[PDB]
Amino acid sequence: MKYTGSIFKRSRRLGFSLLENNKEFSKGKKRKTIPGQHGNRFRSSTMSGYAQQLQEKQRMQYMYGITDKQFRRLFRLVLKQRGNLAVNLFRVLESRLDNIVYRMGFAPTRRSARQLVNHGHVLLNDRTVDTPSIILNPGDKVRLKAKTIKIPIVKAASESGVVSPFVETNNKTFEGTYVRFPERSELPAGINESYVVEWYKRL
Amino acid sequence: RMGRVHYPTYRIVAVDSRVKRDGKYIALIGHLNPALKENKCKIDEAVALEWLNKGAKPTDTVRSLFSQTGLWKKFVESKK
Amino acid sequence: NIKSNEKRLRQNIKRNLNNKGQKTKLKTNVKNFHKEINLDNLGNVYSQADRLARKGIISTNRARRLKSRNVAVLNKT
Amino acid sequence: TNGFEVLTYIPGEGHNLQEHSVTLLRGGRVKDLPGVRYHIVRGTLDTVGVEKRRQQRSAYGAKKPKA
Amino acid sequence: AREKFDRSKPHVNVGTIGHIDHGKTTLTAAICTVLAKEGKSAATRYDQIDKAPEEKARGITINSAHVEYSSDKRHYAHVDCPGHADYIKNMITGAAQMDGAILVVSATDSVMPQTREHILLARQVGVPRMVVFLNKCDIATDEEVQELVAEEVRDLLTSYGFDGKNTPIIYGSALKALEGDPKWEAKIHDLMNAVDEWIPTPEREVDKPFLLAIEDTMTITGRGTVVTGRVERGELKVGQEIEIVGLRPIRKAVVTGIEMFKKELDSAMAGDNAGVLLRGVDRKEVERGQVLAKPGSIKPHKKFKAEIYALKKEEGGRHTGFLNGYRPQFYFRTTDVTGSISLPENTEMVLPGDNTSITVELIAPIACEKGSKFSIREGGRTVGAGSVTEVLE
RNA sequence: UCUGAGAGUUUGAUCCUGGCUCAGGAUUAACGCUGGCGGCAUGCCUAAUACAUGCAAGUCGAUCGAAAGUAGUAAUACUUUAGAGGCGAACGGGUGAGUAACACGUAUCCAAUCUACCUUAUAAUGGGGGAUAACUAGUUGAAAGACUAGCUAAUACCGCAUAAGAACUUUGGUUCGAAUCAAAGUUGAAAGGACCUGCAAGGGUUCGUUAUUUGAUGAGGGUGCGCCAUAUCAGCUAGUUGGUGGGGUAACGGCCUACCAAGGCAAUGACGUGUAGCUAUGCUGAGAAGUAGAAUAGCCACAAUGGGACUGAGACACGGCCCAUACUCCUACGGGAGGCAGCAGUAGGGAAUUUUUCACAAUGAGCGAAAGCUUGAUGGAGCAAUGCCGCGUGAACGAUGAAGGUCUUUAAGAUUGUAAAGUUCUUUUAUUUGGGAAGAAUGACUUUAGCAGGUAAUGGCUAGAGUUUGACUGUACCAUUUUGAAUAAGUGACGACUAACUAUGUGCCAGCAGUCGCGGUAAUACAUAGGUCGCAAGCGUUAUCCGGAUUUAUUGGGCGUAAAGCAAGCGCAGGCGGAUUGAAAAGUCUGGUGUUAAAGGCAGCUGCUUAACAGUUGUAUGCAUUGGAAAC
RNA sequence: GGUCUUGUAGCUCAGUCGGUAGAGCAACGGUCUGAAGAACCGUGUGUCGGCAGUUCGAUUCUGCCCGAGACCACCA
Repeated sequence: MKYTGSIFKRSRRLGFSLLENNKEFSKGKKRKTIPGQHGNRFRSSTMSGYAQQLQEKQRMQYMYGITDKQFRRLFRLVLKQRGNLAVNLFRVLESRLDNIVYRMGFAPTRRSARQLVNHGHVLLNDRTVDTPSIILNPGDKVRLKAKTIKIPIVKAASESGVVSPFVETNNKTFEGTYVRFPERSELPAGINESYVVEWYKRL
Repeated sequence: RMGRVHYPTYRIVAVDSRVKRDGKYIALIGHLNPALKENKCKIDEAVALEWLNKGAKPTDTVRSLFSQTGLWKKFVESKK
Repeated sequence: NIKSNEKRLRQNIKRNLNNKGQKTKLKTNVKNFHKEINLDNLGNVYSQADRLARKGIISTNRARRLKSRNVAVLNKT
Repeated sequence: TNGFEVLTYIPGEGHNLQEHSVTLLRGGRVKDLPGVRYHIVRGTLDTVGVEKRRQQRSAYGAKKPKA
Repeated sequence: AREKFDRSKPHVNVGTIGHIDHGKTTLTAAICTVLAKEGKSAATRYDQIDKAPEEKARGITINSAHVEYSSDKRHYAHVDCPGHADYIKNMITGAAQMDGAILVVSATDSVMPQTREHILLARQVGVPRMVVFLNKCDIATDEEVQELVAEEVRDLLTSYGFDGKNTPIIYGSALKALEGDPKWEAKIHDLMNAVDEWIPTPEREVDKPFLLAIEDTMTITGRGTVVTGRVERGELKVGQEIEIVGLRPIRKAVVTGIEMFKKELDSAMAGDNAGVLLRGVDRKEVERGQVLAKPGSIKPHKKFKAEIYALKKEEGGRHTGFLNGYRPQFYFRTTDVTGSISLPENTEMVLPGDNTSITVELIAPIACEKGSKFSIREGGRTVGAGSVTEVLE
């Protein structure tokens, strides 16, 4: 599916981290082994390099719910300039609209932010937008569409959102603007950029 | 013109009679934005006088465009 | 079948008749000039050649060529 | 339709060919049988492949069962 | 614009069913010929009756012959039907989508079981109040025997449940009318006047999506497939996408031209005879017998269950029982579809004359409605005409 | 500132040489499950096989005569032009059968050519004649058609003088076959209409109309070069190469003719058998390069097959003409008609292709003093998941685990899985309520004020206003506006290559397979069930082009034993080759003008919600070219 | 669009006009080379499309029809 549905399932086998703490949800001791029947012995017996490159690519793919073709387009866009591939790839990674919407604390999950963007309740440059895959730069308006402030989700998000220093906004004013660029260690360091970047010799 | 469906762009040229439209052209003489409200007509103003003195057939919008640019104003004096 | 070119055919029938009638005048006149050499007959040849040269019948370059070679061969006298 | 007599192998459920019927073929070589490099396309013609088979349900052309 | 027309009077379908040499084709030609002399022209010559091989040298039609004409009361369309075996597959289609039953009898030959089969055909489709003519009386003179023959015809129709006394029987002969004798043309006019009454109007409905049973298809140079049938419920105008259901998987197609036997129409009332031109269809999938309709139509069915009132011995049928392996034929007015019969429990054998609702196992998925008129036939005759009551598959 | 990944495969196991298959990327792809949409492109490659019906090139009354009609009381404003005259139909449209070369792309030459329109300027637009259609009447013919006698004038035709400048000879001047002012002799022009000042006259303005002056457009020839493979095709070619006299093309020429001389090309691949429209470019890669010549564009080509010419300056002319062919038809059986490789549609072939759809509303063409139509060029709507790009099928919470499938088959256990129930939440598409922009503010035409020359106007520059110009048209987009988690996911694989394993059936049957091959009943590969993963409104297999294949090795291999040194030598051309002095000019570098089209790439912007894409700006690959730089 | 013929073992075929399941591949138990294959011996494997009537039961006589396999859609 375009939306994987369960996120917990993928984090079981791949050991993927979406939010502050997902390896142990205290959900009756969820296994780090593969779901189903064979979470018994296939832990580290048959590892080869191409394999780790592959599930690292998969984990990188499932942090944002991004499909392969649009990531290939994004890598094309990255190759459309020079410099270190890691910094440009990461930068275009956060620059996706729903990611900033999530990082502001206006939505507790990237999926809710993407749904809000698609449904048209998100505004850019004083005009509503409906694409959750926008590339952004300094000076980009974001409102809350006050009709969509009574939502039980956005209220709790505004009360207890995640603070981000690369884009600054006042939580109780619900008006934001993209400010600056992030730093590498700020992003989750568990992702190895080398494997994901150089598995993509396709385009 | 070789623009796009529902949003085309036209480049103006005073081509001869027998020559096919949107094919091989004698010269490139600017272009225009006939879809939005800015009146943007980027022109060179370096060979049009020479071609008019040398022979050039104006089309329908040429009248308005070179009246806006004032070229028809100087054309009557160039004739004398 | 087009209803716009049959009138052209009927026109060019008479046009071809007239063109033949004028071309044969040049033919007979150059026959006379080649048979008898003088200035008057060749002047008549030149007159007819220029008259049909102005008309869209024979290319004026051909008339000039023929008059040039006729005066060249006349230059013997 | 071109004049060239060629051998084909018969995958699918047994045989669905009836002594000068009409068929459509696909390419593909086999090691076991020399002199044949062709297969039949089960499903798109008089041959239709489905009974107790749902894996690889692209070849052996069949319909998706409905609950 | 091949033919522009908008009918100012209702359309009616008339047909004829007769045995060989009764004058059936003779009457078919003669009615239109005499109507080409007082009323509107028909241009019905002898060359516009039969076209198939071997049917021109015999005088009988293989498929229906189509003529159409106006009248002072009702606009008629005359369809000519075959009358002999080895072609019953086509006479069933010809006579099953009519709206009348004209019987041709002659004083030169006594009534034969083919007349009984004609009454049978009138019985299946359910056409009461027929019009019978003692046509072709221009043979060796008969003085009083003709009245006895007429009486025998009148009490002959009670074998199938049809009235005999109120039948407008008139003396006449069509061959002499075609020869050029106005005296028998007057007799044919009297036959037409009798025809004007007792004939049921074709079934008309204006709000159903669509339904039409295929009879044949015709190829037109540059246009394509012209379908033969009858728009009998609902309506169909140009520019409506149409589905195809029955005997084949559903297929979405587009209508382009609406013919009315070489005419052009905006909209045609239900029950009339016309034609429809299809877009990008194939004659291997578009075959005689299937159904075309509008999205949201009757669901296709392969198995179902229908009641039956088997015809009695007096009603033309047989009188011998049928086992459980019974696989007779079925006719939905168009095509011979074979099917198995399964018999209710607690009964081994049932004969025509006794009836229990039977489950039919059709060969192919046929789009059938609940209550559909379907004839159960085998052995070159009819044993019953039932109606669908339940669907299982 | 570019700048590449390997893996398996033989032998007991190895180190080799080496042969292949796989992991990608594109398309004009078919097949199964599928089916949500948007915007943008693509969609006869196969039979250059024939194809019904309607359109696809038509136009001018201010060109002429004349005829039909409207109406004005009979004179007649006015419409149609049924016809002769004006231009175009030669360009646009489509398709590659044929073509191995000046067919194509360029550097370049005409010292031998061309060109109506459109701009610089002179001279005239004067005076006569004749017929001539349509018409009317008549013959003939089945119809198509051919005619026989009167009719009128035409910007149609032919004379007359008009004639400086023009075309061709006589002298004085001139450039590597050439450039000019003279003096003469032969010669060659035609057409008026309209609008007005003005007693008409006399005069102007306009559309034209003729011969000279720069111009452009397009065509055409010798060019240098580059241009598919094949010597298991060795000689080829006689108007065919040379000499001259006549023509013939817009022009030099065996282009042709008449009379005389035997030449020319070819080993440094002619002649020939075959394939193929060439080029920009589509795609593989680091590149040298390979590959396909999609569509789109520049150029060549033929309109079922051949020919043969004519009007116009320009065709050997896609819906022009004369004829022979094959075929389909009419025929009263004498004779006639025909060409969808123009758009849609139909038959056949093939797996394989759009709707007999609509409008001149934007550009381009055809005409005019114009509305006006022709505009299947074009502009759009529909169909096609064919190929890209981009958004749905929900969101936050919720379980020591809801059943039921599976597995241990101890079940007092692991799974499915926070998947669900439940809470509201917002509807992108559904749903329905309103507005309908938008390309078209471009576009003619009608009036208000001066500037071109005479003012007396018409007329050309303008500025402003103006009614009117919409197929797409209820569009995409907005309105917290109506309801509603709703109106909507599969797919291939899971031994290894190659992230993805467990039970049951089946027993060298059924089958899989790209390779080791898997099955002699305990199958992680046959087939299911569960689980898993790769991808996704697209998914895997086949048809293909390259890559990895350094597997044609110049860039980047070898020839002792793996495939490979001719058994050697004498040895033409051909490639090389000791050192210097000086001039050098073919390479080598600096310089710009012509280009190298544009589009396509590469980068930067602009816009449709960003992206897809479109446009914009520059970006380069190759030959002239005039200076110079001096080692090789 | 109607024409002729066929439907018999798992396969190919036989063929009383109303009292026949006949042949060859295939399957089964084995002899046996070490085993496979071959051969040999054993002995069995058919509502003779799917229905309703004629009749004495009709596989075999008819009638519809299910399929299929060849032929023909000529006259604008």
